[PDB]
Amino acid sequence: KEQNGDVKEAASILQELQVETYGSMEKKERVEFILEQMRLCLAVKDYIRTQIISKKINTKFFQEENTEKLKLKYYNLMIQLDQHEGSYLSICKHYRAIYDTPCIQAESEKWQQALKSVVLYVILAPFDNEQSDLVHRISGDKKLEEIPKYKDLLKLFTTMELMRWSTLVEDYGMELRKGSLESPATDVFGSTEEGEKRWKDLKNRVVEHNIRIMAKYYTRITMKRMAQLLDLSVDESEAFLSNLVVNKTIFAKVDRLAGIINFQRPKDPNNLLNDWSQKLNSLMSLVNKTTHLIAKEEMIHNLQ
Amino acid sequence: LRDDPIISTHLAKLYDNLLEQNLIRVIEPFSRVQIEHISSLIKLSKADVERKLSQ
Repeated sequence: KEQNGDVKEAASILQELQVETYGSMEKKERVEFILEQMRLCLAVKDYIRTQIISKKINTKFFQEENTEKLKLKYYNLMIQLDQHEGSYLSICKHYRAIYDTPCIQAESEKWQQALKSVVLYVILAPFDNEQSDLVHRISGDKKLEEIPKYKDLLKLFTTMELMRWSTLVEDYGMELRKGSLESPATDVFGSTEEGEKRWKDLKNRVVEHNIRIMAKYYTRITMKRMAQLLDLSVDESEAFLSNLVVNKTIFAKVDRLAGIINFQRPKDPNNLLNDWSQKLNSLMSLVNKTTHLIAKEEMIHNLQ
Repeated sequence: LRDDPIISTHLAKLYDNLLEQNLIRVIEPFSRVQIEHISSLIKLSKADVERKLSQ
């Protein structure tokens, strides 16, 4: 039916597959017959069908008792469809499992695939929780420093300094130019719409990210002037605010006259904020004054 | 909607409901901001808006 040209039987085989995959336990046969799910799926391109069948796909698996050989390839061919149907975060549990791939096969071709896609899920990782722990998993690797993008990952790690992306332009350009490592950048950009969407959402993600970083700082960086230093319009900044409302910007202080924003200085309840601050400050001061004082009192005894 | 029954009150209740949703949506993150700028997106008069709000 593949070469026949009839896609009307896809619903049939994918319907019967659900019946054939239940009522018995098959380790070898199920894995070999599970490719039929994502086989005609490329022709069908149905969202709800994909919603039913990674759900019925990845439901139970751990490590062993599955051999076709070639497993890592199919694994790379699995959630890529969920990436095509999905957007970004869908690959978080996808590209994090590829660390065992260079162990099974030659590490020569892993530079253009594994080490290329290993930064993807850690870049697209949520800024809430996973960003904290997941960055320590990729760390410690000796091949990590070999990657020219190590400095970029270092800039995306913590304490990001404000810089122009125009310098990164030729970096990404030559990243497309050289075929030594992370070669399939053209394959990533193979789709005209997908590449632009991913790029724009990447720039949006980092331009949100640095704001989230400076959000903790009370230094009042005056984003009105920052927009002038970055040479950008305030309209797309208001769009970034439209992203901020679902990014939970709900706690802040703004002004009608000027454009100065305040992420701090609340109503300041006397029994909460200044109370807690005075608590920690005075207590720490007292105990610290208590320690090194008598510590020195013990130190001067060594002179006698 | 001229021959519409008494349920028109419920229709206006749903309209005011969605209106309340929008009002607690866009205004909430703004402590103090221009009214014309925030009404520029909804492109409607600030009269009925101010009336419902004050109400």
